[PDB]
Amino acid sequence: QDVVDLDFFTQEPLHLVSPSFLSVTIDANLATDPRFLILLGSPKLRTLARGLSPAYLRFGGTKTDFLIFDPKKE
Amino acid sequence: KFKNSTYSRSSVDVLYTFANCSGLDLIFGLNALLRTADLQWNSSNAQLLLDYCSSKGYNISWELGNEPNSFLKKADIFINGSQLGEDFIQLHKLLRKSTFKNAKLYGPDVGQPRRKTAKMLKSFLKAGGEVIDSVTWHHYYLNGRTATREDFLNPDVLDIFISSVQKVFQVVESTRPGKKVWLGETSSAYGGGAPLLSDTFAAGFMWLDKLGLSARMGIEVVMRQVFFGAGNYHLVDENFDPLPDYWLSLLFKKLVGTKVLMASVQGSKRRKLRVYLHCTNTDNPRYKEGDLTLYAINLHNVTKYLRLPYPFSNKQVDKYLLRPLGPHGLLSKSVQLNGLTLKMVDDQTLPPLMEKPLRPGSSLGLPAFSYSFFVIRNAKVAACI
Ligand SMILES: O=C(O)C1=C[C@H](O)[C@@H](OS(=O)(=O)O)[C@H](O[C@H]2[C@H](O)[C@@H](NS(=O)(=O)O)[C@@H](O[C@H]3[C@H](O)[C@@H](O)[C@H](O[C@H]4[C@H](O)[C@@H](NS(=O)(=O)O)[C@H](O)O[C@@H]4COS(=O)(=O)O)O[C@H]3C(=O)O)O[C@@H]2COS(=O)(=O)O)O1
Ligand SMILES: *[C@@H]1O[C@H](CO)[C@@H](O)[C@H](O)[C@H]1NC(C)=O
Ligand SMILES: *[C@@H]1O[C@H](CO)[C@@H](O)[C@H](O)[C@H]1NC(C)=O
Ligand SMILES: *[C@@H]1O[C@H](CO)[C@@H](O)[C@H](O)[C@H]1NC(C)=O
Ligand SMILES: [Cl-]
Repeated sequence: QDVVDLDFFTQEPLHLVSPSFLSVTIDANLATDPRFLILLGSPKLRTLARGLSPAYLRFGGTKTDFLIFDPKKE
Repeated sequence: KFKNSTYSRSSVDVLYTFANCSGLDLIFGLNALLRTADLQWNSSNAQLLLDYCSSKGYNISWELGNEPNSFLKKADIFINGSQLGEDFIQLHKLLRKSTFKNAKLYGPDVGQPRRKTAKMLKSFLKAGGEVIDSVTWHHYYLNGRTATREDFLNPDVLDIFISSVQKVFQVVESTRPGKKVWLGETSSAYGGGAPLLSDTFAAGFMWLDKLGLSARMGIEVVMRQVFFGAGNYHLVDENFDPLPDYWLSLLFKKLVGTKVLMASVQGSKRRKLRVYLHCTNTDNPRYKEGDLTLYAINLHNVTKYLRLPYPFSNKQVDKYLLRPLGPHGLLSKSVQLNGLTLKMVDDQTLPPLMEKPLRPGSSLGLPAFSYSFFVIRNAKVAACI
């Protein structure tokens, strides 16, 4: 038989998650792609991203530790 | 395998404006492998970046290092947790001297808590825990290179996540009790994802289960690897089209609130039928304070029918059942919501997410190998007001 009874605990919240609980990353590796500006400029991608707001966007990954800021580069 | 490369002011601007225009909060990972002859962190490059960001008025949160447990393998440099902790203290002093003196700092972005990683996290938190705002760690279930379809559907694989979470909290509660714990990078499979699996409907069992368990167990934020990128585990592909996990994520966002409750199955079979319960998201215009959102995963090969308990048995329920669009079944990259394909309306417009109202008092139908959200209307749960 395939009918299942649920039990619910509803007396008080067991935990409180952030409003940004479901957040996302962009991998550091993407900033080595020649077309980074085209990619993240996409209005379509921004629309998709807005849908997950509020959220954190974390920029990082393995390449975090092999990237150096160079203020002169174009 | 890892060479140094540089990034520019332009790149920083691209990233910030993407986040800013999207309503997202940017967390930027700084390079921890810049070292003095003493093996201290050399902060000079981070200083350049901080000053630049300050000068543009960018509100940004910071991390330092990624998977420092792997530095010996990646770079032949070993940095112990104590030293890393001192490096975080130095970064925190720079932030306190910056234009954004209250900017947040997260770390240490360790991998999952194997014996050696657990010891590094422990010594890190003893040394640097006072200055981090949340503890970050990473989790992947499988190696993408060898992952199988069967692994994506296996509750014994899903269940391994529980033990990693418990180990992280054991370390944190022994050192910095009460500090928030975040999953700072997570996905199905590492090595960029499992080909033909991590970008499909079948990926959603892992994603939704991880969300459910994370919320249930006290994790405050989960960061999905990756929104957009070269790996198979992307939410959005290289044509800027959303994959099933995007649509799953959007539904979760719209329906699932911040207050976590609990559901379980009376039977106690409890492995292939997986159930989670929160208060409904109060920003959803359709629903009101006191409503509940149940979400469920059915990894059986037959339909299961769920019965709600008193006093919710006769309430109006809105169903949001996700199924793949054929012919590729679980390996599909397209999904339907209550029988309608989810697709962008145009480049600026997400579709509406249409509910299916059920007959009051009916049992909740959950087909084989599927997941669904169920909003219980007028539930009037005092804990959710
Ligand atoms: O998908 C590709 O484009 C791609 C295909 C290559 O085959 C693949 O190389 S691999 O098969 O030899 O691994 C490579 O994968 C990239 C991946 O595309 C990229 N993400 S992105 O968004 O698409 O740019 C990135 O992801 C990694 C994260 O940066 C990193 O924080 C985390 O760490 C893993 C660690 O890498 C992993 N080793 S492995 O990747 O070599 O297999 C280790 O075993 O687990 C870590 C997690 O620890 S934990 O489970 O204990 O928590 O995830 C990475 C990830 O693997 O996805 O880089 C990868 C790897 O690039 S590479 O140069 O190291 O090979 O590109
Ligand atoms: C840190 O790095 C910079 C640039 O690479 C170098 O010139 C500087 O002397 C270093 N600082 C220390 C304290 O070693
Ligand atoms: C950690 O590393 C530092 C810097 O290399 C070293 O001086 C210190 O003794 C190490 N701590 C432990 C516990 O080994
Ligand atoms: C479900 O799983 C079992 C595996 O033991 C199989 O024998 C059974 O026929 C399957 N049912 C369906 C409906 O495919
Ligand atoms: Cl079972």
